[PDB]
Formats: sequence, structure tokens, C-alpha cells
Amino acid sequence: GTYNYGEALQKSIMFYEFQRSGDLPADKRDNWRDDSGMKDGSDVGVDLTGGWYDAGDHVKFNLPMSYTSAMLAWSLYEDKDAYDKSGQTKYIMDGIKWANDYFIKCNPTPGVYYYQVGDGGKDHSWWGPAEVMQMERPSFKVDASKPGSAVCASTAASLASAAVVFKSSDPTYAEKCISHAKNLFDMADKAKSDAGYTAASGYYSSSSFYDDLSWAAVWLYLATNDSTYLDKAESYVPNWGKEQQTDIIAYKWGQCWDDVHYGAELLLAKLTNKQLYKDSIEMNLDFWTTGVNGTRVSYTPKGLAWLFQWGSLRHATTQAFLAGVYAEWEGCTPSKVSVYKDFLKSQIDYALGSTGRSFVVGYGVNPPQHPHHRTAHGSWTDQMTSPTYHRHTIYGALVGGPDNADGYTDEINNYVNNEIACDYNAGFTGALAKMYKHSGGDPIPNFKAIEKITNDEVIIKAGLNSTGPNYTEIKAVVYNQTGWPARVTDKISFKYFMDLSEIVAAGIDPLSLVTSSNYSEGKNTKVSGVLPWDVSNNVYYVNVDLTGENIYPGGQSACRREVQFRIAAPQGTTYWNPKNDFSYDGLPTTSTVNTVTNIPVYDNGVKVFGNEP
Amino acid sequence: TYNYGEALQKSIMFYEFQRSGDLPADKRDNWRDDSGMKDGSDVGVDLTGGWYDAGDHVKFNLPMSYTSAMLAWSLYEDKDAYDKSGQTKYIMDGIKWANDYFIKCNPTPGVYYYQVGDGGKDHSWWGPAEVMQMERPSFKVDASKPGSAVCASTAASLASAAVVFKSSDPTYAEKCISHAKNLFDMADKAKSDAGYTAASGYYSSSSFYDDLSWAAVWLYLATNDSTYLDKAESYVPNWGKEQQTDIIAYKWGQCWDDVHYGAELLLAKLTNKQLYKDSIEMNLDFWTTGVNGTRVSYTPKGLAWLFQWGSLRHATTQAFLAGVYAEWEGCTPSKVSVYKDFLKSQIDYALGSTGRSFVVGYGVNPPQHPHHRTAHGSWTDQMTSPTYHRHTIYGALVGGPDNADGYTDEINNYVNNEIACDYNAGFTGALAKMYKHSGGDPIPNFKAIEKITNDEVIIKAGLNSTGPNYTEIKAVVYNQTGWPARVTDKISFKYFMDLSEIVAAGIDPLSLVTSSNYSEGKNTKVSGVLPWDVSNNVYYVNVDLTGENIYPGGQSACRREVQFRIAAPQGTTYWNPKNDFSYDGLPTTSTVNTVTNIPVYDNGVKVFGNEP
Ligand SMILES: OC[C@H]1O[C@@H](O[C@H]2[C@H](O)[C@@H](O)[C@H](S[C@H]3[C@H](O)[C@@H](O)[C@H](O[C@H]4[C@H](O)[C@@H](O)[C@H](S)O[C@@H]4CO)O[C@@H]3CO)O[C@@H]2CO)[C@H](O)[C@@H](O)[C@@H]1S
Ligand SMILES: OC[C@H]1O[C@@H](O[C@H]2[C@H](O)[C@@H](O)[C@H](S[C@H]3[C@H](O)[C@@H](O)[C@H](O[C@H]4[C@H](O)[C@@H](O)[C@H](S)O[C@@H]4CO)O[C@@H]3CO)O[C@@H]2CO)[C@H](O)[C@@H](O)[C@@H]1S
Ligand SMILES: [Ca+2]
Ligand SMILES: [Ca+2]
Ligand SMILES: [Ca+2]
Ligand SMILES: [Ca+2]
Ligand SMILES: [Mg+2]
Ligand SMILES: [Mg+2]
Ligand SMILES: [Mg+2]
Ligand SMILES: [Mg+2]
Ligand SMILES: [Mg+2]
Ligand code: NI
Repeated sequence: GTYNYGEALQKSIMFYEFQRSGDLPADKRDNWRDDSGMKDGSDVGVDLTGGWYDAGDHVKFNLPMSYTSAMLAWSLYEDKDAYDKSGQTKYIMDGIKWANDYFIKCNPTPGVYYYQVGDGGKDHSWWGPAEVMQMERPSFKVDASKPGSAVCASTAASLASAAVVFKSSDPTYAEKCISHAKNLFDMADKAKSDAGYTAASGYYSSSSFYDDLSWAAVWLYLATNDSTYLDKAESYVPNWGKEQQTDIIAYKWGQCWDDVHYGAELLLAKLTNKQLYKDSIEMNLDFWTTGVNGTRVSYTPKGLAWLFQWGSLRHATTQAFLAGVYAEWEGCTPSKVSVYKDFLKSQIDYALGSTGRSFVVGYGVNPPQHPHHRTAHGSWTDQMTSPTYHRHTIYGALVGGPDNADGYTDEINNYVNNEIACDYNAGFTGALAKMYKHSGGDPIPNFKAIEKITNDEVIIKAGLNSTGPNYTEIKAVVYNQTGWPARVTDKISFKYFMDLSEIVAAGIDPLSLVTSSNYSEGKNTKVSGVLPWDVSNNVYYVNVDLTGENIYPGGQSACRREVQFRIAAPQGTTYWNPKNDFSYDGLPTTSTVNTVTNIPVYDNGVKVFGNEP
Repeated sequence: TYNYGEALQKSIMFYEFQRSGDLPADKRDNWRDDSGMKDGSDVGVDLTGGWYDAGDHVKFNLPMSYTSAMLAWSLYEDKDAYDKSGQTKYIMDGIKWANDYFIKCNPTPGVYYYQVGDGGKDHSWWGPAEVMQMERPSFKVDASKPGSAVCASTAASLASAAVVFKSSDPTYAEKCISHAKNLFDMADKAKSDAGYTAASGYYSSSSFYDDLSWAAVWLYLATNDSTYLDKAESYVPNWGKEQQTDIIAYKWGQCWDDVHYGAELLLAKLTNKQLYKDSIEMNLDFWTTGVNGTRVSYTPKGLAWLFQWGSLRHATTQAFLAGVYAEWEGCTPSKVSVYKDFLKSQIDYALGSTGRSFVVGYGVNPPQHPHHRTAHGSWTDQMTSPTYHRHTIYGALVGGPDNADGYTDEINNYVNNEIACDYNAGFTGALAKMYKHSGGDPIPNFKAIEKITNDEVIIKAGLNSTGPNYTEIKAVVYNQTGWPARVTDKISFKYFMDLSEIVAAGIDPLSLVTSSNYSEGKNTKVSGVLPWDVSNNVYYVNVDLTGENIYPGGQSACRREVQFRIAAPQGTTYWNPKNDFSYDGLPTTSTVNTVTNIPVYDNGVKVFGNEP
């Protein structure tokens, strides 16, 4: 049971690059993600482009998004040596900056914070790649009158933690992050309410904000060194959730997007050395390991600390991270250090392959093949079932995980065991960095996700629609099956080649033949008259132009354009011979079209599919 | 402000968890059992019983008798509090538990066993009382080797017990008196602690005239024979004085080593002489308002702090004496409220006035790591494992904070976090008085039947070595018993296989060869292949550990490793471990892990794992 923690780490970081929204950098290392959500914020007149899509959807939910970047920054703060040695420092910093540059955009003026872009209902009702989304993507904000303490504080924490890890390499950016972190924190602190945080209801409803206030205050303290914030962080503790039948700080759950008091108390213990926080975090970690006060988290037969049905791996690997960080602190109860470090490894190893298979996409043995993800799947027909395989490998994604009995099924709509999301990989990345520091495992040098194109991106299918002594009528259908990256193809055209030697010999002008279209989709489709290709050899063709048609891989009608065209010799004549026409050879009889390779398709004049005579 | 009745109830219960010997069937806990069952066997005397002193298992009669004497004093002073709280039965059972033991320790006139167990050997092992393996020698005093303090302290315990048992059990009261008289005679004739040596380093005595007066006072109350009152008073000029003065010491407090405080309090009530009234009030004043420019230290949060060791023990004991004296008609009127305020303030500090309780299993945020072997319940002779106490020793008052209220709840801090008999003695009496004054209902029908929080007996296994014709298993059984901790000498386990392939090969499953390369216990017996459910071709290998002295008291002690193999004829290739029930999930390495398909039995009863 040996696992390459370095490779797992580099892939977990790369996962977020695949989640990026906005104007993607020229230096990206994949060939399947491209610009998307480019009009984000346009509905309110604010540039809100950037950030990460939440899960297998394209909504930008700022609570889990900010929780994610705050956790990544925490990891970099605790283990920079791991990121430097593994050569991954540059990549995680770029990811941290990607999320935070967007949060800065979301705080355009003091007192205003945009916390979501996209409508859950509108976004989830379409199954296709991010690059060609066609639906409205509304922007939502909170302010003094419509407060969002949890999301504002979670974002302040992300910005503040970003400042901590960026201060050394670029103080100006760190300074800017702190400025926005302070405003968002003040908004959250004064309001003490999530009343205005409504667009995320049912997706990321907030069940607490005092935890976020402490978490944000702790990070502002670390970024500014102003104890004002440390006092504030401690002041919220009495208001944190407690254990039902006692008056003790809650300890039977774990660090997650909705509950960050575990991370806050862990850091408060390290920063103040106060018994209360040491007792609290150890009660939580003990519950996750050896058990405490006659209570322990459930464990699957195969060794996974199982909190509950949704994202079991997410919870276990996040706790593994906290256990690892706390175990290295001098204040940790000496007798628990080994228990905590063993827990860190056991849970991470479960995710990586201890049961005989990996739960990380594109990593290890038998990794998940069908994670619930729209863009990685790459349907061009708005169907979760087509194609029957994922066209892209979204490296590093940690799936939800098995049930309490280690039961797991790899299906695209097992939206409970196979979901993937930013928050699922956040603590995981931190735990991996800690294990790499402990046990190594070499990352793949200069790793990239430049995929081989596995299906022809723009094709054409054709068949004989009608025939007569003086004519041939073809039914052709062009299909946009683009995926590298998925894209609108509005400059497509195709050519139908004929040998008109028989027309010339009959004493008829080959360029005089009547071309026509019985039917076609698209206001712009244009069928040319007969044009010369290689006159010396009597080869001519008909050009069918679809330029202007916004064909995109987002539905049956969307991805295609059918065009029926005919070429006719004079009425009443019988010398027309389609049998010596290049494009007629092997042409499917009947109108039941089949893919053909002798009716070449061009993209902006460049042949991309099929052959010429 | 606090529930004094519940506190009182649990403080009494504390002693039940300290009990050594053959425990009663009416026991209200499921984690303590018979222990120290051979106590006295080295001298041919049944010396079983009594209370273990602190977080250890030595029976130190000086603090033990001080404790029971103080508990009886409380019952004598406040029977009405015990009756109303419905705890009378429980404190009387405790008082009798200690005194029945002291009686056993006085087997013949002039002979007194004052200790069972050796501090050095007892403290060198960290585990539950029920499975102690070390020798526990008995020690005695007699005319040639005297122990005046321990003999008189025991006489006081027995005589005070007689006073409170006289009404309900006059015969036992007489029994206690008979023995009290003999031990006091021993102490009075000898006037020396020269032979009291086995407790050196733990409870060495620094005075015995105080014990002589304390015993004489109780013998007088028990017998009404003026002879004893005269003796009690005759020892006063021999009590320790305050340095450079002829003043009876007043700057310390009532405790196992110095009982002149309790003796003078009682002598004041019994004789009304000014000498005694002045002396006890000088002590109480020193502890409250201060006196002659001197006063005990107080912590910022209100704790009268006497000494680093057991600060709570001293403060709550003085609280008890203050309460008793304050109620007496002879107490200076103006000091009555002062003394009663002190009683409440010191008790409230112990119960939770600083924001947390210093009483195990009581109030808000009580101590979780008291220095106590059996409550912790380690099965590996490790103070550090497990990292939490497997049992809740209700009522135990911890040592207490430093002079700045600093307190660290950790198992290894035996100075501020140990618990002991004497720590709860005066405490119990002060609690009875607070209950009488402010109430607080005890918990109805309270018992300490805990849920089993860890599998008491488990087995871990792994694949030792394999082959095309065999499977070799390495398994380790572990005794992690705690309810109660116990020797598991009737343990066995079964390894199940499906031998359909053997039958199909024309071979007799019962002919396969079983063997063992390594075995930890000398009684380990690995059977040949046996039938279990032949209808489904299920056979098994039975591994019997019966006879093994497996106990929760050490890394090697609690476990037994067994490596066994089952093999088909050499050269054959039909052996298939995959359809074997016990092979499923088996760690494919010599590194073992907890498994649930190799069931463990205790006297034939399956206690861990599943069968096919
Ligand atoms: O009281 C117990 C603890 O509850 C914690 O709160 C829980 C809450 O009780 C529970 O219902 C949700 S389930 C939640 C899941 O955690 C998210 O990861 C998941 O995300 C969805 C997203 O909503 C979808 O839009 C996309 S398509 O898929 C992702 C897949 O993950 O949504 C689920 C439903 O909202 O989790 C809460 C957090 O753990 C409290 O935080 C804790 O304090 C207490 S003790
Ligand atoms: O000089 C001032 C007064 O001294 C009194 O005598 C003191 C003595 O000087 C002092 O050393 C001890 S400290 C002692 C403590 O009292 C015990 O309760 C404690 O018990 C230990 C036990 O020894 C261990 O075997 C077990 S595992 O743990 C328990 C934990 O409590 O041991 C401590 C060290 O031996 O206290 C004496 C009594 O107060 C005189 O009695 C007094 O007259 C004078 S004025
Ligand atoms: Ca929260
Ligand atoms: Ca032709
Ligand atoms: Ca003495
Ligand atoms: Ca078999
Ligand atoms: Mg660009
Ligand atoms: Mg570090
Ligand atoms: Mg603790
Ligand atoms: Mg019995
Ligand atoms: Mg079978
Ligand atoms: Ni598949």
C-alpha cells in the first residue's frame, strides 16, 4: 500500500484549473477548457468574471468558493516547504489568486458584496460545456440592508489568508486583499445575520456565521498582526454552536464550507495556547479517531471515517488535514500525536487506493470514470447519457465517496457518490501536502492536460434524398461535436464534388446546372451554383456555406444543421451520371444519413473533416 | 447556588469505587470487582477489604482510618442531613466497610496490621486493581514495634463508628468498641511511632499525641467512661506548638497527619473550657479573618490556600470544622456568620464558583483526567493509553489549583490532580452541612452502570505467508477488558474455510495439515481441521487459549499472538482461500489489523466477530 502523494497533490491543485470561469490565461496547461461566463456581472454593470464553478455545474457560489481558497491558503501557510519541494508552489498560488481576484471584483465599492453569479435552477437545467452556456446568469449581492455575514466573513478569511501567503512575493496584492477583507469582515460583523443570503438556498444555505466571524478574524489577525482581530475572534466563541445535550462547543462534525469553527479553534489554540481551544479541537479530533466520552464517528469496515452520506471523503480528508496540522504543534497532547498522524495517513490512503482503487479522477488504480461534471463529460446534445464516456479527464477531483459499508458505484448520475466540487478538494489538498512532506512521492514533471482529440470535432453525415434521370438530391447534416474546447462553429462550410465530363460532352455548360435546396435549417445557409475545382479533369463542386449559423454543442438542434441540396442536368435528359462523382461514391442509399468522408467540411476555409478528390 | 445533595451523594459514592476485597452483590457499578483477594495470606490472616488510598492500590491504614473517623463524625453531627437526602444507608455502608477491615487487622490482642501492599512495587505498575500481579505484603505493629498514631487513628475510627451505629446495630457498636479499646491501649502504652515504617515516603507520621487525644475523645463518646476524657486532656501539653510560643499550633488544618484540630474542637464542646475554645477559634480565625497579624493565603478567586498538595482537601476540611463549630452554642456570636460564610465559599469554590467543578462527574466541566489507575483503566501498563479515562469515578475531589488558581487537568499531575480517601473526608461533612442549609436534590436511585465503550476482547490478524496449497495466518488476541477489568483465561477463536474444492479434489478435508510456526502463549493449542457446517462445506480450525493468564496489565500481558497454517497436499493447486469466510478482507501482510470474521469466544460464548 504505497501511494505517490506528490502526484496526488499536483493533480488536486490542477483540479481547480479545470473549474475556472472567465478569461483563461494564455499559459493554461490543458486544451479543453476555454473562455466562459464572459458576461458575468453584465446584468448589474459590474465585471464579475473569474472565480471557480462550484461543482459539476456552472454556478459561482461564493461561500464554498471562499471556503476553498481560504483552506488552500491555510495549507500553503502551514506547509510551504512541501509546495516548494514538489514544485507546486506556483500552481497553488495561481489558484489562490484566481479565486481572490474574483472576490475583490465582487466587492466593487465598500458595503457591497456580490456573493453569487448564476441561478441554480437555470444553470442545472442544461447539461453541456461551460464555454457554450446560453442561459441568463444573474448576479446577487448582500449589503447592510440585506446581510450575508457567513459569506462575507468566509470571503474576508479567503482574502486575509491570501494576504498572509502573498505578502512576501507581492505586498501590493497582499495590501489590496487586506483592504477588501476588512470591509467584508466589517459588513459581516456589524450585521450578524444571513437574512440577505438567499440565492444559495437549498444549495449552500448557511446554518451559522459566528464560526465564520472567528475564522475571518483569525486570518485578519495573521495578515495584519493587529490583536484587535484576535480579541474579536475569541469574542464570538460563546456564540458558536454547542453539543445538543451539554454546554460544550460542538465537536461531533468537521471542518467544512458551512462550519469553520474547527479550523478557527485549531488556530486559536496555536495562537493563544489557551486550554479552551486545545480541549475543543482535541475533543473533535479524538471523536474522529479513538472516540471521546463514549462517542465516536462511524468507521466503514475498510477504515474510512464516515461522517455521513454526502461527501464522506470530503469530510474525512478535511479532518485528516486538521489532524496533521495539529499533530505537528508543540501544544498537542504528546500521547495523541501518533494517533493523529496515523489518522491523517489512513484517511488519505483510503482516498488514494487502500481499498484497491482510487477515488481521485485521473490518478492511481481504477480511478472514477464518470464523475458528475458537465464540462468533463462533454455532451454536445444536452444529454447526461451521451456520449457514454467522459471525453475529458478532470485530474485530481475527489469524488463524494462510498456509503457506510464502503459501497460505491461509478455512474454519472450517482450525484451522491460521484459528485465532485471545490470544497471536496480543499482540505484534501492540504492533507496531501502534509503526507507528501512526510512520505514523498514524485509529481510528474511539467505535467499538462493536453488531450488527444478522441472524436472528430465537426462531422457531416449524408444520404441520397431523391434521384432522377437528370439529378441527384443529397440530404446532408453537419454536426458540431467540439470538445477541445467545446465552441461555437459559425464559419463552417462543405463541398460536394462531381465529375461533369458527361455534361461537357453532351454540349451543356457545366457551370449552368441548376442547384437548389428543398430544405435546410438556419437563416444563413447558402448553396452555391456549380463551381470549377479542377477543370482540366472536369471536376466541379457545389459549396454549402453555414457561415453565420451559431452551431454549438449544447443540444440536438443546437449542434446540427441539415441541408438538402440538388444539382440537375436539363429537364428531360438522361446523361447525368452521378457514379463518377467523387462525393457520390459509397454515398448511403436512402435518406438514412451516415457519416461520410468524401464531402469535406471546412472551418473558416480550412478543411477539418473528410477528403478532396 | 449548587446542588449540594447531588455533590454529597457522589462524594459518598467515591469511596465505593475505592473498595478493595470481596465486593457486595448490591454493588451499584459495573466496573469494579473483587481485588486484593489474597491480602493477608502472607501472614495467615484474612485482611481483605478496606479502601485503596488514592490512585494506587496500597491500603494505608493511617489516612484510611482518618477518613472513616471523619465520615462518622459527619454522620454524628448531621444525621438529619443524611436521612433527608436519603444517603444514610450509603455513608453507613462506607463507614462499616473501613471499620470491618480495621477489625480484621486486629486479629489478636496487642497485634495490629497497619498496611497491606508495598508503595514501591504497587506504584511501579499502572493498571486496574482487579488484575494486580505483584506481591502485596502485610505489615504490623505490636509492643516491640509501635505505631501509636496509626493505632490511635484506627481506635478513633472504630469508636466514632460505634457512636453512630449504636442506635441501629448495638452489637456492632460493641464490637467496634472492643477493638478500639485494644488499639488505643497499644498506642497509649507505647507513645511511639518507631515501628510504623512501611508507609515511609507516603504517610510517615510526624505526631501521635494528637491521635491519642482524638482517639480518647471518641472512646469517651462511645463508652461514657470519664477515664478517656481525662486521657484526652492529659495529652494537650504534648501537642505541637507554634514556633517560639507556648501556643498550641493553629496555622495548619485538620488532616490525616494532624488531628489536634478536630480533637480540640470536640474537647471545647465537651468541656466548654476556654483553652479549647481559644485554640480552635485561633485556627478558624487564621483561616478566615486572620489573627494576630497572620492569615492563611487566599487565591485571587477565593480559595483559602494552605499548601501545594491537596489545597482543596485542606480548605474543604477546614470548611467542615468551621461549620461544626459555628453551630455550637459556645462559639463567639460575632464569628458564627464569618465561619458559615467560609464554609459556603470554600465548598462553592470546589463545586464551581470559578466556572468549573473540581469534583469528578459533577457540575460544569469537571476534571477528566484524575490520577487514578482503575478509573483510567489502561490495559497496557501505560498512563498515556488510552488517552481518556474509561470510567467516571464520581464524587472524587481533585488536589486543587496552585496559589494563583492555576490548574492543569492531566493524569500525570499527581500533585494537583490526584484523588484520595482523605481528600473527600472532611469535604463530605461540609457538603452535608451545605445541603442542610441550601438543599439540592440528589439524583434518584443513582448508580454507575456504564456503557461498554470499547470491545473488551478483540482479535487482529493478517496474512503471514501463502502458497498454491496453503494459507498461514498471524492473529493476535487482545484483552482490553474494563467492565470490569479481568483475567480472560477461557478465550479461543475460530478460523472458517470453505473446503468444497478439497472435496472436489477427492481429498478428505479433515486430512489437511494444520500447524503453527510461532505462538506467544505456552498453552496455545491449534486444532486440525474440524467440521462446522459440512452442508455448505464449511470447516474450521479452533485455537484454544484456555489456561493463558491474559490480563489488561501490560503490552505483552494483554495479548497472545498465534501463527497457524492450513495446507493441502504439496504440489496441488486447487486450494482456494477466496471462498473462505475468515479470509475475506484479511490484511494481506504480516502486519495485523482488527478483523471481524475470525470470531472470539469467552468460555464458548462468542464475544467478538461473526460466524458464517
Ligand atoms: O447538524 C449537523 C451538522 O450539519 C451541518 O450542516 C450540514 C447540513 O446539515 C447538510 O444538510 C448539508 S448537505 C450539503 C452538502 O454538504 C454539500 O456539499 C452539497 O453540495 C451540493 C450543492 O448544493 C449542489 O448545488 C451541487 S450540484 O452538488 C453539491 C455536491 O456536494 O449540498 C448539500 C445540500 O445543501 O451539509 C451541511 C454542511 O456539512 C452543520 O454545518 C454542522 O455545524 C452541524 S453539527
Ligand atoms: O510543617 C507544617 C505541617 O506539616 C504537616 O505535615 C505535612 C508534611 O509536612 C507534608 O510533607 C505532607 S505532603 C503529603 C500529603 O499530605 C499527602 O496527602 C500526599 O499523599 C499522597 C501519597 O503519599 C501517595 O502515596 C499517593 S500515590 O498520592 C497521595 C496524594 O495525596 O502525600 C504528600 C507527600 O507525602 O503533608 C503533611 C500533612 O499535612 C504536619 O502534619 C503539621 O502538623 C505541620 S504544622
Ligand atoms: Ca458557518
Ligand atoms: Ca457525373
Ligand atoms: Ca498525628
Ligand atoms: Ca476454500
Ligand atoms: Mg483571453
Ligand atoms: Mg510548516
Ligand atoms: Mg482531555
Ligand atoms: Mg463475592
Ligand atoms: Mg461457500
Ligand atoms: Ni464505465
